[PDB]
Amino acid sequence: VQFKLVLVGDGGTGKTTFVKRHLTGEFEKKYVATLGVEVHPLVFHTNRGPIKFNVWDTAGQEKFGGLRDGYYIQAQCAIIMFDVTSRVTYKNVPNWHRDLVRVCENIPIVLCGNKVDIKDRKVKAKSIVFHRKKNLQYYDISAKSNYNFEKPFLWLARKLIGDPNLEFVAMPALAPPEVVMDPALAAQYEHDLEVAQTTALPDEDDDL
Amino acid sequence: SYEAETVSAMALLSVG
Amino acid sequence: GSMEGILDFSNDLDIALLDQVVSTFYQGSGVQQKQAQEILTKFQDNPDAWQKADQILQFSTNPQSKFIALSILDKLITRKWKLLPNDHRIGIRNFVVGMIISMCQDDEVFKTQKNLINKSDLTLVQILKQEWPQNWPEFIPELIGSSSSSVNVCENNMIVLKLLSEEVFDFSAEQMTQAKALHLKNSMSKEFEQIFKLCFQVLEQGSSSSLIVATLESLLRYLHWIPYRYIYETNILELLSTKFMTSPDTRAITLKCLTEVSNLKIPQDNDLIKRQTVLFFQNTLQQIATSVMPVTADLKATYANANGNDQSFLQDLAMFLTTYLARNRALLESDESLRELLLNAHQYLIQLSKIEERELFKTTLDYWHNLVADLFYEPLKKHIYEEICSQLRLVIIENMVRPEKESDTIQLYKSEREVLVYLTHLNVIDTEEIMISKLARQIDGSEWSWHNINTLSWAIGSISGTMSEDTEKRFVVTVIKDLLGLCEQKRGKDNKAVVASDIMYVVGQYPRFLKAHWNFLRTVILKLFEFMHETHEGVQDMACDTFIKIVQKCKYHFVIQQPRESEPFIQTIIRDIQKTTADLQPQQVHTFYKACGIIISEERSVAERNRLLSDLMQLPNMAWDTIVEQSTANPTLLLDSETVKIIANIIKTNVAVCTSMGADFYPQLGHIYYNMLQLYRAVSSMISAQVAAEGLIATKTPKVRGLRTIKKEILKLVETYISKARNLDDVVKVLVEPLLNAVLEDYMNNVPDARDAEVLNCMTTVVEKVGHMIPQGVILILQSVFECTLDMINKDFTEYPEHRVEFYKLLKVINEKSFAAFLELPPAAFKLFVDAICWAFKHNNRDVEVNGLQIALDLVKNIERMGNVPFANEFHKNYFFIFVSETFFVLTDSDHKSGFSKQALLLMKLISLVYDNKISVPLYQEAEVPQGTSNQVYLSQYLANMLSNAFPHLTSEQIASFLSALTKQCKDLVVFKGTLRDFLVQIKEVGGDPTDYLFAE
Amino acid sequence: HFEPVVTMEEDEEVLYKVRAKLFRFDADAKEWKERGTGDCKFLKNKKTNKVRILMRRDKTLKICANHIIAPEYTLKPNVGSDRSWVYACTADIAEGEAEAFTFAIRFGSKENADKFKEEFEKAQEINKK
Ligand SMILES: Nc1nc2c(ncn2[C@@H]2O[C@H](COP(=O)(O)OP(=O)(O)NP(=O)(O)O)[C@@H](O)[C@H]2O)c(=O)[nH]1
Ligand SMILES: [Mg+2]
Repeated sequence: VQFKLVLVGDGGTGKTTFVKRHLTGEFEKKYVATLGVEVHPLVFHTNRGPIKFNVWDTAGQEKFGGLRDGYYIQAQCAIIMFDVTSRVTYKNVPNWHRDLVRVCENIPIVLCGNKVDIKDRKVKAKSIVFHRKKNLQYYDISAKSNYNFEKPFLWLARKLIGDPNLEFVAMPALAPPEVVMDPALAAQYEHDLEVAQTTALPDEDDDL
Repeated sequence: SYEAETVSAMALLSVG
Repeated sequence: GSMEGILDFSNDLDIALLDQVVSTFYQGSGVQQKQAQEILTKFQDNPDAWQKADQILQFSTNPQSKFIALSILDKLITRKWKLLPNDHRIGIRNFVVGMIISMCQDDEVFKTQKNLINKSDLTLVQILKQEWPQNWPEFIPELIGSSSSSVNVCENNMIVLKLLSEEVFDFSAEQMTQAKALHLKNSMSKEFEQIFKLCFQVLEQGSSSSLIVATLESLLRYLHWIPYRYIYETNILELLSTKFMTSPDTRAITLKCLTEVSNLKIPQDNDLIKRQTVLFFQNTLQQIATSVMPVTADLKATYANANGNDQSFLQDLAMFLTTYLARNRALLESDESLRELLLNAHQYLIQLSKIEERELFKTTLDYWHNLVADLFYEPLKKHIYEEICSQLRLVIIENMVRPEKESDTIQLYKSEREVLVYLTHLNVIDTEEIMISKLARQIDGSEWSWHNINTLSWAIGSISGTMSEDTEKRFVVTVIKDLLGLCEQKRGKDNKAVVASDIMYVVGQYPRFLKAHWNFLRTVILKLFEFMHETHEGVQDMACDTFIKIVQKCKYHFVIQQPRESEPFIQTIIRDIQKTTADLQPQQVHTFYKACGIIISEERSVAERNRLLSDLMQLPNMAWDTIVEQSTANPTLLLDSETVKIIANIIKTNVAVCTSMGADFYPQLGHIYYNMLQLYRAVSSMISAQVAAEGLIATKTPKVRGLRTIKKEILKLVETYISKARNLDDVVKVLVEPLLNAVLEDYMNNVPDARDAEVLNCMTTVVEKVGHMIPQGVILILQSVFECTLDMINKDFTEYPEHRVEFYKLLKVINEKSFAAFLELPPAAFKLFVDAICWAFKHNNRDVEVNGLQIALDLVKNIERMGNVPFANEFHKNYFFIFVSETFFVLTDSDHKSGFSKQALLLMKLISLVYDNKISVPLYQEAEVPQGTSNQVYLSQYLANMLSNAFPHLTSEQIASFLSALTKQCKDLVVFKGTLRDFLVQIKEVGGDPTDYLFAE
Repeated sequence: HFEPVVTMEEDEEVLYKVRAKLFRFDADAKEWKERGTGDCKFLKNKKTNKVRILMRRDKTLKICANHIIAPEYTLKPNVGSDRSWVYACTADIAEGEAEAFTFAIRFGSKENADKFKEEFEKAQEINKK
């Protein structure tokens, strides 16, 4: 029970950061451009059992495009990403949609406007209407603040399983094992702890 | 006008 | 590994090896998949890989492999087609056509390889864009002929024509030159009569729904551009609005077609066309009621069930109804035989508006706004829609969203409020009755919930200002009474909290009532003060927010002495401020003081305002005097985190009051100013000492961050005052010199990680407001921040992001208000200034790129303003071509498309300088060109050489024609930009037509 | 008679609950990386009386921490925060196999952080028996 998800959009819009957040919980601040595609399994636990997405995180930069629409073959769902602080990334949404639906003629598609955490928003909510005639779901999202970060997968899960009432549920929490630290590794661990203590935590002004 | 019963009931608003 | 063998072109391509690489990528996983991916990318990017597509397409048995082969051919056709020998062009055309034919003739392949056929069709279209009609005049006639010999070929031809239409009319603006797009649009228009004949014949006669669907898909594309006569002078509207609405297979696309029909350009003085427009709407609504669902159907439930394609259908129905009715509902409003149709259509929209789907609701809500605005202004219309509007009142009241971080929700609330305000004007009695009735069902418990009482409170608050003051009076009282009794009757702080909040929200929305009922307003405020001691989560935040909100609207009633009171209420607030705020967090205390500053600034007697100000600041001023006595007698005390936090909150209180009082804050600023800057210096020393003793990591520690907060809040306080000051003589004579002496050296002589970008922001405001009066002060600013900040930000595009942004804001305002300061720079420093501007060009960060381009433009204007003097002449000699070439670089490198418009404006200004002979000296060297050569000739020569070396695949003729057009058009920005866009297309391919640049004639 | 119409935490006691952000230290990159934000709970097993940390991510509810509050562990301050704790963990099973990590956990306030340390040491005493 797995579904191929292809994720497309202009370079720098946050596609890889969004997927990483879902994979590990981390927020990567650096922009390392994706080269061609990166494929990652992503599992969600629902009241209908687990759902597995095979996420094809593609490159948005043209010089790193790789196989381009060749990545879309046999996709069963998709996310189109743009950046609400960059008008040009919304202007290019119709181009990504065109190339996508020529290969994937009838799949559920979510349109995501990312980076809504940034104060100086440039693509205003009222300007965002492209999804209407194309039957795309739309969400404001932020991979940084996690605003609506789960909604795209929740909506896609409901469409792919065919159950409008599907919900994410708490994965079972097994009993953790008992500790027996090795006295040999005690010197190595106090070393790594000293480095970690003296490396400042990031974003110390966040509410958490 | 005054509407003194509104005021009275307003003065007694309580959160608990 | 073994997979890399397909990358060895000296050998024959092993097709079975290709297919293993492809399968491993598409069906494999993990490391195998990743490795195959990089091999495939290298294979596809080999500039000779296209020579092997012929083989792959004939001999592979993997559709993904053939798809990749077609992607390879696509790259060749779109970028290097015209470089090929004519034999390869004919050869490629022939085996694309042949492959399409053979796939259509095999019914098995035709049904199971849709993706591959679609890719082949698109590849064919790429060839048509190159070759048709000039080198393929028979394509359309032969397409039509071949359509009759096979349903498969006919259906596939509909796909080819659909893609062709898309590529020519929908996606040509970005991808072709203006001339080539027009050429292709004219060519399709010339032969569309034949195309439509085939399309209409298929729709009228055919029975294959897959063929029908494809034909309707192409028709949707045609409706974007074809003349309306093809739609209205044929029977096609009847077919669309009857036949094709009955079958679900064709219903979705047909509805989309009819939506676009509702947008055709059409004469509005022709009665027969009007009847046709009415008729297809009548037909469509009839088919929906009989074949899909009646107008009473529960579309909310249907949409929620999400069966089949129901959600997309209801979305498309909403788009159709709203599109048609926004344009044509007047057609239905006079004829009494059309009244049922008009109201049934709107009743469907009512039902659609109950669906739980935020984006669909916004679509219907936009339409409702269009309707109710028209009923508000248009004579004799509102009575028609009385029952629709009554239902709509309930719909909007029940789906009201939160008014006050979610900006999607903020916009939706404003839209809902606007529609509900119109609806209240249209029938104020009905609106009131619905709201009071809804309230009753909160008290009787039948619809009571946290969400439901909040929703209703937002709705009631949203219509303030629509009722008469007397009706509002009775209405407000009724609501407050019912809401108070509702709170009294609920148990527990949780329920009582929700209701007390809603009560205060409603009250804050009706300042007109508050302004006329002082005893009420007074009781309101005093209750909020009581709530500022309530520790239940959120009560204190709600109390403070309501307080300042009421003050902003009713401030005048706090500053006058009210009848039966012995003093202006602002005095009473101040006297008890310590008790009132004792349980509030610092952030909430500051909001309270800010609210007091709003009131105080309405006191226009200076002596009374200053006295209120000094009384308001009594507590922070006493804490301040204390600490200035202590932290001076023992500078170590400032290492006490508790004293640091006390200090920061004192400054933050001054910021809060200064924010609301602005110019009037000056007396309080004067009370603290000199000791504040002394504190700035003392904290600055402590930060430096800590960095010295502990290293850069000190800047991350809570101690140092607390110290830097003091510095930032001091800077914010000065910036806030100066940005609002009205007496600029005092700013210059009293504030600036101590400020610069306190902040500039400290910034310059701190290590980069200890410099506060807020210094730059503060200096930007100083220059903005009084820069014209402190020419030596501006020079001192540049000397202290320019080079050391530039060195922080000129090694990459990411480090020190705030300094980067504030740096160019400062340069921009200095260039605007005190350009003389750049004239004083020594030549080497002025060169760094130019380098810094161009460095800004190359940022993708919009908050840097835009200022950089504006600095460049402002600078060119500043130089031009100087006339024919040596500094201007030397500027052009040194930097004109640097600016031209750097602007061209970012224009053409495909990584700065966000700045195109300002890049174009800058380039046009630069070029126009030369062709207006506004540069007085030669731009060339004595030797490199004969004496007397105009700068015009040399510029054209310089640019031809620059573009020849940067884009070696362009012909000399392309470059010369581009520059001739660009030069002619340097007084016409829109056309100039069109020519630049044409150039950006041509550099992406080989063999662009140089006559394209004559498009503007 | 009318016939009418037709997490593995249940066996545990919640000693403590606080909102927090959890980080793991990536030594090779020498940077901290967020692992999740949500409610951190101290759960006391009714059968064994042993206390673990269990922390789930908001919305997705995926487990980002699941390990015994071993009495050997020691909470240490982080140089950049007065509201966080750093400590070594030798067996966390949030993502599968019992892996070791150096965690940091941050709270909304120094007050919540100090209380976490209070409860953390109480729980260590529970597990000593
Ligand atoms: N403020 C903010 N930054 C974000 C957000 N999402 C991603 N970013 C940042 O935007 C930059 C680009 O991130 P990235 O994930 O690499 O974008 P991408 O779409 O994968 N680029 P590419 O297509 O070239 O691979 C990063 O610095 C990232 O931290 C966000 O939601 N808010
Ligand atoms: Mg990426």
